[PDB]
Amino acid sequence: FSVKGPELLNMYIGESEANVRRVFQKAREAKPCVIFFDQIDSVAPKRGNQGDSGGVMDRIVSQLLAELDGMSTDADGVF
Amino acid sequence: PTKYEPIFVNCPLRLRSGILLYGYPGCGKTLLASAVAQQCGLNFISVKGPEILNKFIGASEQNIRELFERAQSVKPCILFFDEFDSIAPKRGHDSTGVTDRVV
Ligand SMILES: Nc1ncnc2c1ncn2[C@@H]1O[C@H](COP(=O)(O)OP(=O)(O)O)[C@@H](O)[C@H]1O
Repeated sequence: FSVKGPELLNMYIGESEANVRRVFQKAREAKPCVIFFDQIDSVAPKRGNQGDSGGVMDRIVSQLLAELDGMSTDADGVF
Repeated sequence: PTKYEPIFVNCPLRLRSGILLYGYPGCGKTLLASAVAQQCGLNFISVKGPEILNKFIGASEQNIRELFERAQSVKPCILFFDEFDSIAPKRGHDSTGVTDRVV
């Protein structure tokens, strides 16, 4: 169950964090799951402070890296 | 100053409050800050210097005020600056870059 939709970054509401959280909750559902990242535009930060004001996307990337691997559990299975 | 509360009520002079720490690169600095936060007598929030140095003129300075406006709104806080070298202006006066604005 790959992402397949990272380009759908956000609405005008700052729901992107909730969206990515739901993505990883769907990940935790069907625990043996591997998430493929298209790695296009939701991976924006080249320098972390110069691309597109570091706005919505900077929060998205911060959340993504924060939750990417919290050493949760082996049984989690999220690759 | 907090534990010995009654005496410090009599203090007629502003309490020493700021401390700075050099160190050979990364010899335990954020972890120390984290622990001194977790003593929990004070709340903690922190900024990492390269995060806020936007190219945009306004945000570059507005992001500093973003911290204080929240800190003053809650409680005594640490307001730790990591990577503070990157904010510091290297005593620059001629170029008058955005760094001068921020400092
Ligand atoms: N005395 C120590 N005890 C435990 N960990 C330490 C100690 N000294 C350094 N470290 C480790 O080094 C890092 C200290 O944080 P920091 O100095 O901010 O690293 P950096 O500057 O590279 O971000 C952490 O990864 C911490 O685990």
